[PDB]
Amino acid sequence: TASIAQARKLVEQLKMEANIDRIKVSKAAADLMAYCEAHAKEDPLLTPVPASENPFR
Amino acid sequence: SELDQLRQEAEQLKNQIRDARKACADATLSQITNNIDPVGRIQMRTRRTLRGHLAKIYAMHWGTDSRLLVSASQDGKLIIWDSYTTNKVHAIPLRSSWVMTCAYAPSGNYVACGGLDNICSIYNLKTREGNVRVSRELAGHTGYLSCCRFLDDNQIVTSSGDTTCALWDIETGQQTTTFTGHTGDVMSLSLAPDTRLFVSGACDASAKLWDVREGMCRQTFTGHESDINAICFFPNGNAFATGSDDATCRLFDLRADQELMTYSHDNIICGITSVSFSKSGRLLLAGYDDFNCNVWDALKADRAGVLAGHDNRVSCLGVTDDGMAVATGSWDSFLKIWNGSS
Repeated sequence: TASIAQARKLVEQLKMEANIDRIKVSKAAADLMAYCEAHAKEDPLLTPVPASENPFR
Repeated sequence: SELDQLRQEAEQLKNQIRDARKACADATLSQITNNIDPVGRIQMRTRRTLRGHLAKIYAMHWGTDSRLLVSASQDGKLIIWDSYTTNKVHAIPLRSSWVMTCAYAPSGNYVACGGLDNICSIYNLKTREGNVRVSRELAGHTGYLSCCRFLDDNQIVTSSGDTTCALWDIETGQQTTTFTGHTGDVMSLSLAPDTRLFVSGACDASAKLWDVREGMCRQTFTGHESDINAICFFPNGNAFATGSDDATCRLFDLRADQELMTYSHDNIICGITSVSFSKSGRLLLAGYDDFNCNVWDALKADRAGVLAGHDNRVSCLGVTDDGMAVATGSWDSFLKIWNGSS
């Protein structure tokens, strides 16, 4: 029976996944907001560049 | 009595990680970014229409130069488009017309294709003979190919329908590492910008974050109620978004190990076929089965603009490397390039 081996490997996978350092959601959301704000000016979809600079004009 | 206690321990560990995620979730993305200025209505115009395919388009990938794109159709052809002038650089006739994925190498020398033929063929664009010929046909996947991405000119990671993702060595043709753990068919994968990690969404409503060198899954994300059709990494590589069949897009986070925002609307009932992020990661473009292509706000979950003019179900979506334009391909064998204007 291979069910025991599958259960053991699943248990080991969960054992590995549990021991992971998780930061608070506040810091992660702050990092995402900082990245979005820093590259806002360089985004030609957030802030449409003038039509003279669009390669697809 | 042996496997029963093992499964009880597995359930206890799952509850433990669930409550750890709950405890680490002090707030949510909704209240944190509620004071940010909304992007407003986003108007995108079909600047170019890359007509030429004679069958439904299933995948496309932008080049690194943000000018060339490969599109694969069930016509049996992979056409490399000069999106600036809508010119067909190449027209590679595939061995099998059942192609469900395609990729463009970061160096631009190689392209890949795969599908129901179980083989991830790799084509060499730059050859002394002047034509495009298949270099290495990667075989070893039991299930249909779903998504292939290029690590380098010699390493490519593929996701198949046999519940397994594989890292391939093009020079030798053998799977360097094999990724296992998915219960349902793996439908898409997205390489991290730092190239050292990649996530893969499967039909078991779970996205697993793997490691290219370690070779086994590092984190597993759940929350979807149906199959996951698409996945993309937030530009910083610390988050990703999933497109599923239950008409919702979810923004998971690698570091927080839990979902941050869901992109759902009562009007939309059809699933998502492809997702892609903007250059700054603020706009998440998702392709639905209602022939439309929404442009969600990553930090606001607000419908901001619709790429409505596609006449059929959009199956692939791709934002340029510099974020200049968005190309969406559909089952009407049309590729349309969209970008905003002031």
